[PDB]
Amino acid sequence: MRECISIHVGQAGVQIGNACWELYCLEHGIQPDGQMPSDKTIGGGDDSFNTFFSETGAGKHVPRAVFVDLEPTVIDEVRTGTYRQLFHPEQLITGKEDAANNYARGHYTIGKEIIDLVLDRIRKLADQCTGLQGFLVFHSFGGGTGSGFTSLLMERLSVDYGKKSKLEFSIYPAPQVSTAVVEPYNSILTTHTTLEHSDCAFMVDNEAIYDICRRNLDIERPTYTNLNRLISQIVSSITASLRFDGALNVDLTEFQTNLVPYPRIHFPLATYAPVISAEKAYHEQLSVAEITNACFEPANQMVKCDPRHGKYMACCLLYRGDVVPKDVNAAIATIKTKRSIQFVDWCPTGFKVGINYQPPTVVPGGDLAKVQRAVCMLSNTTAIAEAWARLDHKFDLMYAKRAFVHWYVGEGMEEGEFSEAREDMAALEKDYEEVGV
Amino acid sequence: MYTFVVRDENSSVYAEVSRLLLATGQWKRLRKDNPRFNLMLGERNRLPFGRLGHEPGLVQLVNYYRGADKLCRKASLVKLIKTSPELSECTWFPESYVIYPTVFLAAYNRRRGNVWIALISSEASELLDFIDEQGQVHVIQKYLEKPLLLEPGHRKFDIRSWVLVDHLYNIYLYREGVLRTSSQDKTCHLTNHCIGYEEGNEMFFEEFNQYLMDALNTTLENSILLQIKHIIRSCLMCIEPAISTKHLHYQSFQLFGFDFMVDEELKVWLIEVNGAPACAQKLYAELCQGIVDVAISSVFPTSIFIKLHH
Amino acid sequence: REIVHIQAGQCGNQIGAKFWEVISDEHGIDPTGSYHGDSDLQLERINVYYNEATGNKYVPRAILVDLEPGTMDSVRSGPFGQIFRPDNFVFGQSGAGNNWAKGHYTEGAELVDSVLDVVRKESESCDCLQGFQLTHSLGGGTGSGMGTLLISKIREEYPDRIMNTFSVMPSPKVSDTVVEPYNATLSVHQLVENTDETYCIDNEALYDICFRTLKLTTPTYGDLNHLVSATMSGVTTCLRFPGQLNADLRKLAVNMVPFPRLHFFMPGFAPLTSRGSQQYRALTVPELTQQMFDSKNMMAACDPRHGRYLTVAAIFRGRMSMKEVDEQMLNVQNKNSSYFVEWIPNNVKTAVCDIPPRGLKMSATFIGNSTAIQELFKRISEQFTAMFRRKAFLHWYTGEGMDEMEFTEAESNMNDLVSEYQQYQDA
Amino acid sequence: MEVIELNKCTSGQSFEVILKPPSPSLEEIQKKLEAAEERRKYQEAELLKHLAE
Ligand SMILES: Nc1nc2c(ncn2[C@@H]2O[C@H](COP(=O)(O)OP(=O)(O)OP(=O)(O)O)[C@@H](O)[C@H]2O)c(=O)[nH]1
Ligand SMILES: Nc1ncnc2c1ncn2[C@@H]1O[C@H](COP(=O)(O)OP(=O)(O)CP(=O)(O)O)[C@@H](O)[C@H]1O
Ligand SMILES: Nc1nc2c(ncn2[C@@H]2O[C@H](COP(=O)(O)OP(=O)(O)O)[C@@H](O)[C@H]2O)c(=O)[nH]1
Ligand SMILES: COc1ccc(N(C)c2nc(Cl)nc3ccsc23)cc1
Ligand SMILES: [Ca+2]
Ligand SMILES: [Mg+2]
Ligand SMILES: [Mg+2]
Repeated sequence: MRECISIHVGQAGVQIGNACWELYCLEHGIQPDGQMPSDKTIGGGDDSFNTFFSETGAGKHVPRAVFVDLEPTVIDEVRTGTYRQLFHPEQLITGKEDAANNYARGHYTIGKEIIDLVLDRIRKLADQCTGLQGFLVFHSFGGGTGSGFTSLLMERLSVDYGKKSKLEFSIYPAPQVSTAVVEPYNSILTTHTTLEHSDCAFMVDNEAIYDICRRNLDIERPTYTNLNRLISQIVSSITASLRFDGALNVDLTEFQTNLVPYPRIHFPLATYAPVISAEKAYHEQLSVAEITNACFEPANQMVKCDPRHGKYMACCLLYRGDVVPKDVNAAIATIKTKRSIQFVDWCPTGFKVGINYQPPTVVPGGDLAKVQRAVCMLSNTTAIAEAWARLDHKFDLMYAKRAFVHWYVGEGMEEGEFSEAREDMAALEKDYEEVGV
Repeated sequence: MYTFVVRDENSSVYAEVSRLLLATGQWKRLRKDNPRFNLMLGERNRLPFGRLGHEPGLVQLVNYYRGADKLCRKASLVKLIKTSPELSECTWFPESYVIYPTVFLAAYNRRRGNVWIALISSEASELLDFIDEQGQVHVIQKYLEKPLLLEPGHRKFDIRSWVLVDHLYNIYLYREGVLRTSSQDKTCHLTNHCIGYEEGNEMFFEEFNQYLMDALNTTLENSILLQIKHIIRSCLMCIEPAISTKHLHYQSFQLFGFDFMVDEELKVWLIEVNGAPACAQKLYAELCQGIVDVAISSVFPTSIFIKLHH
Repeated sequence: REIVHIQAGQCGNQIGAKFWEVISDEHGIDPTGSYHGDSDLQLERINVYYNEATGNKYVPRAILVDLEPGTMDSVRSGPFGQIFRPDNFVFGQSGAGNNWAKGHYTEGAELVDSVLDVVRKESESCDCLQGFQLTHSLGGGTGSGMGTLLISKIREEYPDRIMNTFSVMPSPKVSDTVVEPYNATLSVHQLVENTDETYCIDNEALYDICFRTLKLTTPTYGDLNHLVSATMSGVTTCLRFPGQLNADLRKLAVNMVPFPRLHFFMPGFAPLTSRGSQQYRALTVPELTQQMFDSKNMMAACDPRHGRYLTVAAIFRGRMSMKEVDEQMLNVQNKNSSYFVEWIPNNVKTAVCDIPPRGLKMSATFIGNSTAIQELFKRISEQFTAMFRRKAFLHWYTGEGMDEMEFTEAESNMNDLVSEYQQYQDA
Repeated sequence: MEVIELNKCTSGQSFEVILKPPSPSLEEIQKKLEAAEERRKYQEAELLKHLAE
């Protein structure tokens, strides 16, 4: 057993982190006080769930997590929330002045003041690890902290933990729930600086999550809470292989191996099904064939885009619940005939499949119905580059007039970093294009 | 009031569609780069499909199907016909091959008509050296050595059909077609009216049907058009799963030009599919007004179209 | 994240006093500083504007300034006048005689250190100071001349804090002296360099609204200030209450100001109401949306259709469908897209707060950064030059040591501001 | 369509299916962060110098 440390940065990262850790406790039978009745390994153990939880001599299971924000408002709710006893106080790090939606304020001005403290608190968790695998980093592209501080931390993690994998769960900006007009700037700045330091990044477009909540959960105007419970279900599907017994994606290194054959194209598309409202009195349970087929519907993807017009480089299906391999292959065979699934010719046309027999767990009183079987598909498709295209365009409109650039230059950033980051993105869109035509 | 943008100024068809939209007082034209449009009459190449359908509060529609180029380029169409089980390796497409200027050894099995096109020739080398002196990809295909020839004049022709596929993937064949007549011999073998009996070298269906009853004892409908409807339906049904926008966040429609050649057994063949066609001047008003009714007003609110049922 | 509030001169202290009356009522604070409040939304961010004192009293973080004691006596005599901290009254005796030069260079200079001492005391008790907000007029002497002197000195001592102002522009329709265009032009020159954000509160618009829309035949400064206090309450909503946004002055500045000098906002309000008379039909979200964007609701006398919105911030107050709010806000942009610059994507951001203002079940407040604001500065520039070309009334200023050259520089800077706003109206 | 690498345990199973085969240092970081602080300090020194005039 090798440990994983989760790092949650800024408002989006912290609030999503809370949703995930609440769901993790429910899945593993850990109560808000951190007690786990079924762990007979008291004070320790090299069990699968110990990848994400440490144990006290007193039997408390404590997340291997650190929450960092440049203002206290959001983490203060964790300090006084349902799971406050869960986290050690040193794990919740707070500033006083946030980044003001400004990547350069998070990365240079305010970030340089708190980076050493954060890395010492991280070092403290690493020191309780017998073999550290690496990090899971949650943040927004658009926030000043989520973008600017995260990229500073990713650089230092590469220096201080050279051999360790770093994965990202990243919130791509959507106008329906965005808070700043400069989110396109912060996104390109944090993608450019972070690209080399990340081995695998799962993007979640808030536009996709929002529509899924409206369409399938009948929420008139979703809140962050609605989005984050849905997002935490997807994150839980992705990390389940790290926390449970099994033979697929058992360490962070396997995520790169299975999903990222070329290093810069390391943004797998996540597709999740079925999403069913808790309000539906009568729901006909969906079969393996139906939930699998739903994995090829753009309406169920974490990023709206069209995989029929890209090429695949890898594809994993992560099932939870009443699923047997025969139903999966039967479902795949018919789906192959009926859908446009084109692989790059230098990769085999195939699916890596993981099945966990425990069906998805749902937060009591949430919006998701309990279902008998669910699946998260992770495909590395060039189609996800549509999202880069959209963002680079918005960036280009504002930057052509240098609108708002003075707020970044005023924090000590140079204008040249904008065009350098924008050039990197240009090479990225070109990489995806060469691989996809 | 609905809004739209025009990003291909060289389109006769959608220039008339713009004029029609404005004249209803219910459509206003925005600037090319304004993204708060309902309708995009897009450019012909590198049309930015990945930026459609991400405008909250706007239902967005575009006049092209992403991926329909596979049907509308010479060498991709051959690839599609020979590799798609729906269109077997197929009684209504002339035998075709792709060759690159930097494999079709059946003329030897011919052991004897061998006219082919890119451009036309009778000897393999005469053509092969023509593709290399240009530089890009060409395709060569059997010439129709006994076409149907109109009398008087002994002339040759091709049939254009316009087909409108709406956002719901209804296939609508415009009831008016046009024959392009002809009056190293490119003068009466390549039938492009770009390359004077009937005005401008265009015989419309009413005259052509009258011909088929007088000369042959049949109708346009039985002897040719059944075959055409079958071909259109087959081609568009084959690519439907790859290009449909039924569950997409933006919707597409598109107008196609199908080019057919009729032979002497009154037997139809597919030559080309044109993805940005023009119309005969006599028919612009009607067809463009049809594009508005069937493809645009049906999204943003007797018939000149034959719905091809699938 | 504490804000320090400063109100200066006659107009500054009168609209300042109304603002503290209005938001205290919204937060459940009475004239004694005690909280008899219904909801707890009222106290969650109360520290942005209030210091807490022993015995659970709430004291405004407010400093009252004037070179003349009269209108500050009336404030202290006023309803909530007992809530202000008495040490934070800083005043002289000689007045400013409606002369920017006296407020800025001779009378105001004598008193400005005492004010900065009070500013310092309030700042040193702040956990993390956001910055400052100043209420003042630009047409008098004290708010205009000494107010901009205070801004310049506050910037020297707190260069990394945000400076925000509510600046009342003079109008001949509501005018005290002929020299208002001089005082205003000298002040704008200061505001362009030394504030991050200023709400342009145009006495012309306030007068037109009272006369035309509110059918008040003879509007008083009391009628004008009812509009001002409603606008001030609305534009502060996201600083004072918890929401999906949790705004502060720096984030407002970052998201509203694409180029540093273009930081002058047209505020708007709906429904427009006169003091004392209440109407009993609430608006529909569709009605709120149309009225808040209507030129007849702008507090700066500019036609928005003569320019383009660079950025817009909108806040809806009251129990309503946020779905309907979102649809109506998307509707106005999609139907009027030409009036929003295409080079700032999604330049309209909406916030909602459950607590409505006093007397209304629903309201909408509008904050626009429009290139049409140039009309305001053009109007003032014409009135300035009409006198300045004959050097009329200058002796009031040269008598305090000022030079004509200083008038030429300030006029030239304000003309440049007009040019820069014109530059982006066509892009 | 070939199934391979099947692993079974009491919690689930995993396997693979082939439809078809193939056809900066701590010091450099310190330098950039401190450069940006110098640009900030310079611009603030220009502001105060101009306010001193
Ligand atoms: N899915 C999801 N997205 C969120 C959540 N919270 C914030 N976001 C997104 O994050 C973007 C802004 O970044 P934030 O993380 O909120 O800002 P920050 O990381 O705290 O950095 P600061 O600028 O200092 O506040 C917005 O566009 C939101 O869409 C959340 O709880 N769930
Ligand atoms: N296999 C074949 N047998 C006989 N005639 C043929 C033929 N293939 C093409 N032709 C004729 O020769 C012409 C060659 O022109 P081509 O088909 O390349 O033009 P096009 O149809 O691409 C022009 P547009 O896009 O304006 O319709 C055809 O239009 C047709 O009249
Ligand atoms: N809206 C409004 N404007 C005012 C009020 N009092 C003064 N003004 C304006 O301010 C200008 C006079 O400046 P004033 O503030 O009285 O001089 P000061 O005492 O030196 O600050 C006039 O042009 C008025 O239009 C008020 O109560 N409300
Ligand atoms: C143009 O995009 C934006 C404009 C403004 C903002 N911010 C920071 C606001 N700050 C305050 Cl105090 N109130 C409001 C009310 C609505 S937005 C807003 C955010 C984005
Ligand atoms: Ca154990
Ligand atoms: Mg935050
Ligand atoms: Mg006065």
